Amino acid sequence: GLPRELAEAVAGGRVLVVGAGGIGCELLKNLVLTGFSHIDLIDLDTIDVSNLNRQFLFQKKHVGRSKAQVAKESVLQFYPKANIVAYHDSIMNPDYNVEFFRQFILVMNALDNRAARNHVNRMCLAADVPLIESGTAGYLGQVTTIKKGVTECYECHPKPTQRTFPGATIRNTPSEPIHCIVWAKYLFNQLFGEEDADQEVSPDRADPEAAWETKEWAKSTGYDPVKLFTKLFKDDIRYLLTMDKLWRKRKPPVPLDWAEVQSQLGLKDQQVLDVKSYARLFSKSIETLRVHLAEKGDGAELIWDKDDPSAMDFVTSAANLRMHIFSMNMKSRFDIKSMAGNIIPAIATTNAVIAGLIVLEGLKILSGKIDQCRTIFLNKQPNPRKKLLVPCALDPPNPNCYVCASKPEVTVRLNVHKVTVLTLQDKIVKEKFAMVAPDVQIEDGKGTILISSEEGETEANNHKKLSEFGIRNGSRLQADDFLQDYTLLINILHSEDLGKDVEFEVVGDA
Amino acid sequence: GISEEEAAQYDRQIRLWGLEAQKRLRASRVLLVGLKGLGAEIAKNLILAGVKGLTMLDHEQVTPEDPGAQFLIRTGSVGRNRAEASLERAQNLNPMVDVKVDTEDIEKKPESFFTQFDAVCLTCCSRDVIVKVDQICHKNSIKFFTGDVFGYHGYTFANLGEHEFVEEKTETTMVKKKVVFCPVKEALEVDWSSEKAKAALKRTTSDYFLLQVLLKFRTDKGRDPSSDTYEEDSELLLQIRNDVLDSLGISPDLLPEDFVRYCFSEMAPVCAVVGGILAQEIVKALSQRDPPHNNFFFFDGMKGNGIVECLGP
Ligand SMILES: Nc1ncnc2c1ncn2[C@@H]1O[C@H](COP(=O)(O)OP(=O)(O)OP(=O)(O)O)[C@@H](O)[C@H]1O
Ligand SMILES: [Mg+2]
Ligand SMILES: [Zn+2]
Repeated sequence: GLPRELAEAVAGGRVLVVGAGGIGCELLKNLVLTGFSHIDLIDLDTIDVSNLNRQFLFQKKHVGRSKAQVAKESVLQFYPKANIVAYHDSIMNPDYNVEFFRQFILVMNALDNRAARNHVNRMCLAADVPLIESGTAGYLGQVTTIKKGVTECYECHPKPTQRTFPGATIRNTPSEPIHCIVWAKYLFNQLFGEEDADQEVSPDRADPEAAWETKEWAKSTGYDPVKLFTKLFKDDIRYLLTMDKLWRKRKPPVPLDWAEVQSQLGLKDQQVLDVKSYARLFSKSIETLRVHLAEKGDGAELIWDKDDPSAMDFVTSAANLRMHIFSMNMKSRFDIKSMAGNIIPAIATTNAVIAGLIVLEGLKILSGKIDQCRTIFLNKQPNPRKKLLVPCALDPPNPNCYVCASKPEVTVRLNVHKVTVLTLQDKIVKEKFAMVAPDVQIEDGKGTILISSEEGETEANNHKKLSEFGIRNGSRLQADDFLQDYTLLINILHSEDLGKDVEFEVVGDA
Repeated sequence: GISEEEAAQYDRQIRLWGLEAQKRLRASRVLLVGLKGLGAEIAKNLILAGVKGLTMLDHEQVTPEDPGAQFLIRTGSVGRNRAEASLERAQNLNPMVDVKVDTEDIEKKPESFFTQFDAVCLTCCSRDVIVKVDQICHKNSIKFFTGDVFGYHGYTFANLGEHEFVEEKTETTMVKKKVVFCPVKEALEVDWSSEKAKAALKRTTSDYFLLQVLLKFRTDKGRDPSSDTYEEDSELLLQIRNDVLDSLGISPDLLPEDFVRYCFSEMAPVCAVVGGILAQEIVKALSQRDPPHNNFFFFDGMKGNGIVECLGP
């Protein structure tokens, strides 16, 4: 039983699950065992050995295969009846439009990143379908329901962004280990992956902190570890010493020579090796990486993945070599892996608890009792009132929300003479405001179009400063994302004295 | 010394409780009785966790309308022994674990049977068996756990004896601590006449008394309330409520007559919750890391409440 009226909706209602990881797997299992027969499952990744301690629908023999696919297959083994449709794809793909989402009576998120969760939040608001948002981290977890016009949305109260760093110190004055790691990850892209002006590895000779007066080379040398080494740990560090201003209060960097370096418990990864060892790791990882890149064809680019040994070896070694250069203690591969990949500890038990609460909230939703739904926090220790699981009532929509409000409007402060259309497109509209395919136009006479969703349309305006279009203090911009059916009015405030390494800022943010 | 494959496999949890804690888990053998809904979850959690070995004990056979409700048992097993019907899928969850099966009634096992396990988790057992296995475990320094699910409710209980563990609360300093649990017999027989008890009673979740009622129902009837005999079972449950609460000097009203509607059958979501908390406590106890809940855990799926109560002392 459920009873009738409930078991009915559960039996015919089509339900969507985004993500097939810790929560996803347990969710499918609980959905199926509770009575759900029509389930869509989407995930963009393949199974990995580290998934095996908590994603029970996957086994060692499934490694390398699609999470969504194998998940569907495993479930059918103890419930052959199940009507499951699996998608090995990103939920951000334009194919999953509002019409797609509107097909479901319930959507349940089981993701691990802000970008996709914000997108899903908007798709569900647009299709007006109930959305259960959930997350876990170590022993903690939470579950909440999101319903348009009734509760707050995922973005009604954004979460604190991750500590970002200025391309100045990462290139000229690193002080913390995390700085070297960031440097190593930039270095990876510059060499084997996508190139980005903000990820330059060479010493920035444009840093105001000290008065003044890569991909090409690397590939030409055939990715010679020795050549690459010398340039990044000898030449550049020495060329950095040119800016005498930089050092005079702190221990300056000490260059490293390939030949000189070569002349000198717990888990193996938890051990900190010596300089020579990390130089050998550097050389080794490059040899492997360059082969992978070559086997993908010309013009091919590699995408850094925390789970790839070589990719992780490169970052580990490059990072520790820079750390040493700056008199810092090096760190184990185990620790660098956590920082570089922003790895969140995970166990089966926490995910099982959350997936179970998720289905309980869904039953109330499909039962017409969304007013009995709530946010549930799973803590590690009982609170003063003896509660390990703390249920809190849902809050009504926040009129200040820049996403679910009737007429979204934000005011951005920036230098209209220094910010390009590309920065506006990538760092502000896409990254900051989480839009996937934006269409931005100026609110003027002819309705000037700055950015188009259609590939190859506004490619020319990309390097042009905003002012070149007549954008100035008081200007208003309308940003649209037709996929998310989201429209944001952007008020511009021209400011020249923003601050060090600050391209823009949202009036109101903390 | 764990292998390369295990390091890769447990990476995400080793980053959580450390390698040493994982090692103590790799040397622990657990006994689980009752491979129904709750038991199935706990089995999966511990096997994925990477215990040394796990012995699934159940003498009951898979009855009609049961396979498609137990993810460890294939739809084609109506009639086989639950434990054996679960072995294959359970073992595949982790080849590093020694998953064994036992088909004998738990109430006929000699104390020597329990001395091969570091922890014992009971499911679907009567009050007498729970008390019995707890007493046996105490004499042998065996960690004891019990839990069950009833409709939207669920509960777990632990008796770790004199349990010492390491808690990291600050570089991070690992402080050694010690908690003392009491016998399940004392936890199930609390005197509410005492002044100190009269004060605690008003802060105690009614789920404790709902547990008393269901335990007593499981004793008068070798079964738990069933949806097939709902009208009939509800009638008895209400009568048992009045007897139990009355024999404790507590008003029978403390438990709304409406409770009978929410404590029927085994709901998959509830098995997942209670099974996750129970397995979590077992891993904690075995790894001797982090403070274990002392000593009862009560879950109400209708309200979203997860409460920890200390009863018995
Ligand atoms: N845009 C997206 N579309 C579809 N699936 C996504 C998207 N983003 C993330 N996912 C999936 O969400 C799931 C999150 O699962 P979870 O965090 O529990 O495990 P994990 O990603 O495998 O863990 P780890 O990152 O530590 O290796 C992953 O399976 C991942 O591939
Ligand atoms: Mg992930
Ligand atoms: Zn909102």
